[PDB]
Amino acid sequence: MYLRYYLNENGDRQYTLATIDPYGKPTISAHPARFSPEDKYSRHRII
Amino acid sequence: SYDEKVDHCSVIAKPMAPKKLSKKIYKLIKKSTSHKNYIRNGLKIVQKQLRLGEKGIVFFAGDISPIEIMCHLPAVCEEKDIPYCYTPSRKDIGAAMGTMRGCVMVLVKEHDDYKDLFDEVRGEIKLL
Amino acid sequence: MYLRYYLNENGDRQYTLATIDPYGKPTISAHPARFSPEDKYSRHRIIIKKRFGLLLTQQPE
Amino acid sequence: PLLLKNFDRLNVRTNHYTPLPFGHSPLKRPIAEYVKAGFINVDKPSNPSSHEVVSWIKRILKVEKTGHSGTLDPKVTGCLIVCIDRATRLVKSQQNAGKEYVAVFSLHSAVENVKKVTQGLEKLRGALFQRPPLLRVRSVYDSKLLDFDKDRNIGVFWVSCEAGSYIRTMCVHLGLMLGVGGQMIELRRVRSGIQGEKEGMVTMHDILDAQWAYENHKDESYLRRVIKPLEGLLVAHKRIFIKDSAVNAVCYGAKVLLPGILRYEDGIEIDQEIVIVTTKGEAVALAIALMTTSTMASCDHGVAAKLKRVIMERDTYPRKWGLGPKAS
Amino acid sequence: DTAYWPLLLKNFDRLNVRTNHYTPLPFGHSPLKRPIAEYVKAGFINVDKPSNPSSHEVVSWIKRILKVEKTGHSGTLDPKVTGCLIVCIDRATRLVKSQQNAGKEYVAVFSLHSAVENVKKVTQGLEKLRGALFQRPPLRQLRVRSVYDSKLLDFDKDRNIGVFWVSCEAGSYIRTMCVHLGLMLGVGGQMIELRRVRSGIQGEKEGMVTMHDILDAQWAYENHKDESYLRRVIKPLEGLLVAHKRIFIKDSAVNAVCYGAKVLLPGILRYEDGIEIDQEIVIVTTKGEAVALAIALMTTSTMASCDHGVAAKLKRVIMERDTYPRKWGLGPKAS
Amino acid sequence: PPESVIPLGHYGWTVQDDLICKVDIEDVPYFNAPIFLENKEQIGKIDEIFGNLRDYFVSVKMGDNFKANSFKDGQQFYIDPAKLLPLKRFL
Amino acid sequence: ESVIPLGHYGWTVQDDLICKVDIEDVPYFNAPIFLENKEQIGKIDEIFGNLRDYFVSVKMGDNFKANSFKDGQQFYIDPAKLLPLKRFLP
RNA sequence: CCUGCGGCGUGCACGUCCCAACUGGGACGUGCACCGGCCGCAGGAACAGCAACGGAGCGAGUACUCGCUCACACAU
Repeated sequence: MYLRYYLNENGDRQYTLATIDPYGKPTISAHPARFSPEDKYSRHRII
Repeated sequence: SYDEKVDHCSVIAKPMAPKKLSKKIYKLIKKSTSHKNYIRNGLKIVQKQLRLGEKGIVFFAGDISPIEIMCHLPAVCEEKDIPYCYTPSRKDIGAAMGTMRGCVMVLVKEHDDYKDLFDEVRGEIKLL
Repeated sequence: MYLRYYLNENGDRQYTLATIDPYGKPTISAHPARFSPEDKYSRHRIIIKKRFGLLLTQQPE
Repeated sequence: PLLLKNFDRLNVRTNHYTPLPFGHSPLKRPIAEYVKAGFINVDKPSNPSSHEVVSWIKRILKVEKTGHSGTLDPKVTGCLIVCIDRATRLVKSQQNAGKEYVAVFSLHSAVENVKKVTQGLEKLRGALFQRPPLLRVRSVYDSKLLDFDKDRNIGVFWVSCEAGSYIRTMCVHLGLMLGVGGQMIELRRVRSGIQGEKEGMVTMHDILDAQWAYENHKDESYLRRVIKPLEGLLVAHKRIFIKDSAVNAVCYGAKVLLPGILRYEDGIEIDQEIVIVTTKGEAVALAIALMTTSTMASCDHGVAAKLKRVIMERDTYPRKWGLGPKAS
Repeated sequence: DTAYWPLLLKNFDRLNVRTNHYTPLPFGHSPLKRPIAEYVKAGFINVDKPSNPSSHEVVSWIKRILKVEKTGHSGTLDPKVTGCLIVCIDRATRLVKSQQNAGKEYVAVFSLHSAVENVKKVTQGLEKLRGALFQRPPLRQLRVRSVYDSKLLDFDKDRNIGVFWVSCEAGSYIRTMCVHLGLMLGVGGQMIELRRVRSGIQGEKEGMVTMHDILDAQWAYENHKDESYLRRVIKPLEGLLVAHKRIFIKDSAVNAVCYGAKVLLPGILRYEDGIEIDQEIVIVTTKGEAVALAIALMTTSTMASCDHGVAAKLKRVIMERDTYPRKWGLGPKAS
Repeated sequence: PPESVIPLGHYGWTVQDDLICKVDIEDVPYFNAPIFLENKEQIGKIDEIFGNLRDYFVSVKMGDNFKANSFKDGQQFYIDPAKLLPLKRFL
Repeated sequence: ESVIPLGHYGWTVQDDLICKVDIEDVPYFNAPIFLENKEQIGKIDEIFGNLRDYFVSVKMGDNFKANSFKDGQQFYIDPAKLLPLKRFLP
């Protein structure tokens, strides 16, 4: 998607469109996972 | 030197030319001095020419204090799409304009004699 | 003009006629900028002043 | 913690009061009353609307009532405050909260330099005209072009704006000013009031997992991490601590009176929204100040503040008005 | 701990407490949290005077910029002299007279016609002009004005030009002082520049702002409808009365005082110790607003040990009439 | 049709098929409000009003045989005096 | 008519003849000064110095030169062109 | 009696031209500021009151109104 981000030493969100951060690690997407109410995988995710 | 001289400048002294660009600007002003109406010197003349609509590249002096005498002109140049850049000192601008007396800022127009350099410098600033 | 000054550690004005302060930096002119009542550069002055964090609103206290 | 932080820094009017065994600390409430007096900082998904993302939470938590303090567009993610039951009384007070978004804008044509976009964002600052998308004045406090891709002609800028601002209209206006046009292809609210992405943001999966852990394991740790007390929404409000004998009077509609103030905070001005706080840190009500702090340091009686919205329920503390030194 | 409270509430706890019993009224605002109209109407500006214009020109320019009915200034700086210049705005104009006697610190540049022996000569010459000196206005009723301190901050011998800082009483003409110093050194001299470095309790570090600052603040308030700039520029008039002893009065006596009533004892909440007879004091509300300037007719001990009698006599009512309701005449003794 | 006309403002720039006019009169125009010339010649309709509360701009969608390159620098634009509101109203 | 002792010669700042004053009365502006023989030597040009220990600079005619007077030379002034000191005191 | 209010051709800035710095000079036009006592008007004649009879919580209609309940609280 368009909005990605990385984190600095203080754990603050730095917003970029680049797939690679300044430090070489990949940038994490800024949007949460899509939600479906009929999700029966709570136990598996907890495990 | 140059790093110290740039150090003395004010915090609003941005964008700043490096050493090589500084020599290029001094060369441009010295070449443009040969033409009376194609170089504008001083605060009042430069401001009036900007008001009227004159174009070119405007060269500021970064070691000035108080800054309220010129702090507004960078924004006017930005508004009219006139490239501009600071230089380490006013004495250098004066020395490059054939006048030991310093000039706070200057405005260089385009002439066929020195088009190439005048557009190299323009390109160099636009990449900063 | 004649009067100039440099700021000491405490923040006070130390007045002098010299162009260069004892610390090697230039000495700031003591006198404020001239004022024209028909000054149409207020907007153009707040953009730059804000851009460089010098406006009064941006200072502490 | 929450609302007793730096309580010794406040001006002490009196220390003498009779502590009562009633009431609970804001963070040590039972699980049945934590949820009722709590709010969630939801990271809204992309597609669903805000009233349907709040209906999902209401259905999930089996709570009687649930509200939110600002409508996020169906296609817009970011911070979303969901107040649970007794916290919904604060929704109105939360409408004017300052917002912070991070927007992505695509320009139809190209610009010469990033400086052009920076200047355009600079001139879209202060009070600005905004029209709701398919005329009002709303303030943009700050902005900052975080990134720009010329080949894509798409940029990222962070904007601090007043509640009610339309970032779609602001991006359209940024396009108009730059002479090339533009429109917004993505939005994400990164802070809502005093709450941001670092301040305890939980995914909808996190809420689902918490409610599920509570139901199938009777563990309230996760749910307490997910849900925060409403006192965290009034930390920016100025405080007026009242004694344990005056709380119930305020809960019944009585005006805050000087003889019952245990502590008050510097910087209280007339017609100022304040929070009444008990000595344990609970939020009795939101009040309007009718006396400056100096007028309270220099008087022995009167109305220190009138009520605006009672938060605490009646009969939380015993009725103890009319038993003062006089009782005449 | 009220030592940090703004303006006239400083050390409010240290003031002697006469009584705590009154009913506050909802009328009025704190000096710093006033509306913008009242804040401007009851404000003053510490202006770095530009070199060229005259003080009257500066005041009129401020009037036109802020669109205010009245404005004044305490000390007049010659056209070519920069420095501190306190300008009052529509209601601090009543305090212009009280600021006329304020002390003044200048920094002056002087040129000597002929070279002197050495710097110590100039130092001694300055050390000889520190007293109740004799001063005639420049281009004629000879006056006497005091020069408390003086110091030769710099002296360039090649140009024969020096810079000296002088603290002096209001009305003193430092141009005359420079010509007199020239006469004293045996070579003659004159003043080249002058810069007022302090006007009263106001100086260069005490929030001095430029005219450009005033214009920019007005533009920000009239275009972005923002007030922070105008609030940094203009300051409440109570900043001019922070050196005065304070007498806090009940809110029922404010309108009476505005209408001309003398400050009577039955309506005093607090007072500052050290008040002597025939002393200038400021009558203040509990919100911090300086209702008026008065002349004390009771000592601190008398004010503590008495139950009736006029506490102070009006000299200048600052507060606008009808700001507070009329509450004189409803008390037990009044009827 | 226009019984009277007053100068709305001067010219700004062009953004695609729109004509930005810098508004000088304090009064805030109406939406979908026709913009006339000096000779009472409607040239377009209002689309967007943007900017601060005292120095702002308005885009017009030239429709009837009107284009952007037709107009030129320093041109002035008029508006029906009845199609305005006071600036105070919105504020 | 008559004269009284004003003081003694100090220095000369160009034409101006600086005279220290020993009396407690402050003279006028341009008040004429005269020597022992009641010969006018100039008019008062400037008054300066501390309130008590003060000096007066006097402008002379072409009739005289400032250097013409030696150290210790005493001056006379009109007793009818003086002001009380209590007048200028606060 | 007290209070408040009013009366009793130089420079500055801007715009345009000649010449010889963040400048001083000139000319041509604009604005802006200047070269204690008496009188008039108006307000009040002031010993400084007021420790609860209009608030809160619900539902409906268009910030207001319409109904219900709770208390009408100076906090020992």
